Amino acid sequence: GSPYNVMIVDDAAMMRLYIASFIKTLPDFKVVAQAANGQEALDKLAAQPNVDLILLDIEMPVMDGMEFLRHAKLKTRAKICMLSSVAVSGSPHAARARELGADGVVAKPSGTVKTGGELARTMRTLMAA
Amino acid sequence: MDEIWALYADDGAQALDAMEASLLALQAGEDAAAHVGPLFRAVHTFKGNSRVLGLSVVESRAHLCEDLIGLVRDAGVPMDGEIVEILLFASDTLRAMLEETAASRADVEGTGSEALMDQLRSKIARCSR
Ligand code: NA
Repeated sequence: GSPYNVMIVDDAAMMRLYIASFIKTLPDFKVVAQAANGQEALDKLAAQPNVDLILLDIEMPVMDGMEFLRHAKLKTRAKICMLSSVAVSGSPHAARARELGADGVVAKPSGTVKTGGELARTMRTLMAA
Repeated sequence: MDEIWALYADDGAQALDAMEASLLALQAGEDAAAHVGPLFRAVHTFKGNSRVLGLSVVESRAHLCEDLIGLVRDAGVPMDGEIVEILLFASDTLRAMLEETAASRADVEGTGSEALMDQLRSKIARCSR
């Protein structure tokens, strides 16, 4: 309800920290788990059933039987938003997200060239849907 | 911000260690089949890390390395001795950029690495004519 509980799953420690730091600044979301791989994500998720939203790297290899994504989709009611390393427009990522059963996709934020404005907007849209 | 700069330096050193290990293994006569994946992942990680912090000059050097390695992985270009050589030079150049930027908490001046960029662009053009 409020705040919404977020799990961040990305093999890049820098991206996990960057996204976590950003979520600290949103009053409506907090981070409750972070994971670098599918099994760790399963371990943290299965133990933390209050997760409302999972942010998942679309570049992270799926487990061989897709146990993490399957568990998230079929054994929880968490929303799943894929994170893409490139612009979503012109990529196959929006279609790949739907295929995997994800509820949305958004580009990973960066300190490059505001900062997480699009990310925050997407997270909020997903939870209000 | 102390924590993210510490992580940039630590994660960056691990990625460059992996980049150098794969290249030195290739130079010693090990097969590309075992090393092109690890090499790509190391460079890709280093690139993404620099992007998180908005270090566009650092990012651009890693990006061109990734393009060259991608030609081997995807476009059937052999991992020849020249590629290995240029990427070893790149790894040393990236290591110096990492040590400097981590300490300045800012992007590098591109001047020192313009030669590397020319070499990468030349090899990319020649082996993908
Ligand atoms: Na081979």
